Amino acid sequence: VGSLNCIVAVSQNMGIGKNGDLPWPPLRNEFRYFQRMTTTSSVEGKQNLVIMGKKTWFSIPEKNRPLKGRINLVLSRELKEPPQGAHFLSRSLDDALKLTEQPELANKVDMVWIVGGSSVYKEAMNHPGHLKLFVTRIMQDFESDTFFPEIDLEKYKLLPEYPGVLSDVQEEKGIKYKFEVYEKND
Ligand SMILES: NC(=O)C1=CN([C@@H]2O[C@H](COP(=O)(O)OP(=O)(O)OC[C@H]3O[C@@H](n4cnc5c(N)ncnc54)[C@H](OP(=O)(O)O)[C@@H]3O)[C@@H](O)[C@H]2O)C=CC1
Ligand SMILES: Nc1nc(N)c2nc(CNc3ccc(C(=O)N[C@@H](CCCNC(=O)c4ccccc4C(=O)O)C(=O)O)cc3)cnc2n1
Repeated sequence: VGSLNCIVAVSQNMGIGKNGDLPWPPLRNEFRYFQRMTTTSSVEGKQNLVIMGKKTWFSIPEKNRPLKGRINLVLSRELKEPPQGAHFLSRSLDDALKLTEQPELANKVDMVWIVGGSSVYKEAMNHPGHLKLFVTRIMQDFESDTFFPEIDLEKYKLLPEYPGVLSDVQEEKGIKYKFEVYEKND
């Protein structure tokens, strides 16, 4: 279909979260991009699937829930039913994908995106396969409580250029960030 894409925004300090929210002021072009990648499908007829954790689902305003133009999928080991507005519940990343394969998720599912969080990016990586890491490098410190799982990066390729990805350092709201994409076929 599509390959395990991971999409994360990192602060220099390796922070991704802080009290169920973002280590930084919301940055709208970074949001538009995020929207861009995860929704956008070439196969016709098919949606992308975004796999996300309990605390990530919840950070996202009710208002944009479930994310417009993507099958929303939630990972929790505690709810019984999936959070409202949210399309599936899956106790673990191995079954999230089994489901894809399952009967109706089959013809529909085009790519699958890992929006996070921590143990989800944690399950991801540690998979043998075609994984591309879409990394947004917020080039500032923000005190955060939740962090990026570190990637043995001698095992990834840093593509200099990616299809539709800005390659020069971007500056919104006095903040400065840059996009890099990583690969691995292990
Ligand atoms: N800035 C960015 O790019 C990103 C920021 N964020 C932010 O970072 C923080 C997210 O907090 P974090 O603790 O990472 O929480 P997550 O939202 O990733 O947690 C999802 C919940 O789901 C469960 N879960 C997670 N991984 C798995 C798994 N592999 N199998 C089953 N259940 C799983 C855990 O809950 P249970 O007890 O249900 O198992 C966890 O509580 C918030 O600040 C959020 O806004 C998140 C993603 C990207
Ligand atoms: N790289 C990258 N990777 C990630 N995994 C990632 N994860 C998060 C996780 N926490 C959230 C919180 C909110 C939303 C959300 O709300 N989602 C909308 C975006 C619409 C844009 N909304 C705006 O910011 C906005 C608001 C008003 C006017 C203009 C805009 C705009 O985007 O220009 C959508 O459809 O995807 C998503 C994730 C945050 N940042 C990330 N960055």
